[PDB]
Amino acid sequence: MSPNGNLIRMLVLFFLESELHEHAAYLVDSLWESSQELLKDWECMTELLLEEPVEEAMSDRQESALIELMVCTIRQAAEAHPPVGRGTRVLTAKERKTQIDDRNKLTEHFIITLPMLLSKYSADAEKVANLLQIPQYFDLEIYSTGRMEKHLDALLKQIKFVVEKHVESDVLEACSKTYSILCSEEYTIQNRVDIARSQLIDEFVDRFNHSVEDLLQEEADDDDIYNVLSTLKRLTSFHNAHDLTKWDLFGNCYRLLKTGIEHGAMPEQIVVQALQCSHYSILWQLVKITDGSPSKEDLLVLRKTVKSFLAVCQQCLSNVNTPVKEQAFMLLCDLLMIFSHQLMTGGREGLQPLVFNPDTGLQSELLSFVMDHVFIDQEANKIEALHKRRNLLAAFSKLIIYDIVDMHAAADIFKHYMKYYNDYGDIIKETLSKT
Ligand SMILES: CCNc1ccc(C)nn1
Repeated sequence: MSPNGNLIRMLVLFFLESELHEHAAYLVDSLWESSQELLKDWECMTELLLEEPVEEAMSDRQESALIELMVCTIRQAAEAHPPVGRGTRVLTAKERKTQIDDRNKLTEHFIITLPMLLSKYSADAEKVANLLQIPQYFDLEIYSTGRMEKHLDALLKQIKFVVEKHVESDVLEACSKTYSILCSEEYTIQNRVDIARSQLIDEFVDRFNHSVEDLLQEEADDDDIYNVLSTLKRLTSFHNAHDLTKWDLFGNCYRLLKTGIEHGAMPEQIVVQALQCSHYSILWQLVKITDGSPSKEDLLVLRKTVKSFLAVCQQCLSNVNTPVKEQAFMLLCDLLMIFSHQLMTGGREGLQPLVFNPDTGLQSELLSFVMDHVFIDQEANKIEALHKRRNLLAAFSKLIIYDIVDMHAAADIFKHYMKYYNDYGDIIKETLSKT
């Protein structure tokens, strides 16, 4: 009760104070043979997190660590295997028996307790996003079984708060994922979640729409700009895993982008999101068209939409802010690959009118960006920034393989930049091989 609360308080301390375990997931996994009993005392943990002290309280760091540790114990119990990175699969009867029993325990528990955790920590983005990893492990059918409808409502109340309080992409994307989870994994609860969601959305589309109108008609306020971005972010995060086509978001994003080119002064993060949102509208419009049995005009209305958006992305290469360019670029290398001739794979030759081949002028800018923004001259930010430029290239590389840009102009740029490996490589190799 408090004997395990002593052991768990000091386990959080051994994690933080010693750099002997860098990743919580690996620490948990290592103790899991010898200390399963302790690590699945979820009541003990939620207690520590929710109670008020007698003496000695928990510090904001140790609170965070406990939550991260907790989530890893929840995962290891649900999945019944070591975390990704320590893997190697077949269970014994008693192991399989334990898996079910644990899954039941944490579900019943966290259904009750996760809304309370979210409530208490509703403004701590790292913490909130870490807690919202939990419902993916739920035995979701228990929302009927325990007559537990009361706490499904409660989680949904708290998710609605979180999305209303926050703009960080980790938190929002955590909320969206959690909705998808709660939706199409049980009919019993589906209709209930569907409503809280499409209300959540409605309240944000109306807010965004008024903000979009506010911004464009106005000289524009720091608020008019806050309002557009803040709402758009929420909707874009969600638009990835949720089909928001019924609200014509593409139209207003398209205006926002058009204003940013025309008059040249749209704030960078509005432009980036406006793009990403538009792209997700386009993917989802496509998906309904593949799976449906679409007409001549259906295709042609999507075509006009796609060509207007490829145009915007191209023009957005010329935006001063390099984040915009990379987004613009990313979407070009996605879309030119998506609406390539591979769109007539799998007996889908109805889709010919949706195919696009990029023009010379465009291809020359898709080459330009690589010389300008993959291949560049000069802590933690740079190992990260590199993997992105890697991705930008790998995304461009796909276009080159299937001859969607000029493969020869590309490899000429690869020549120009690999020069010193081809002029002095052997020499640098054998030198380094004797030291
Ligand atoms: C037209 C409404 N927008 C405004 C005005 C003034 C301030 C400070 N903020 N926002």
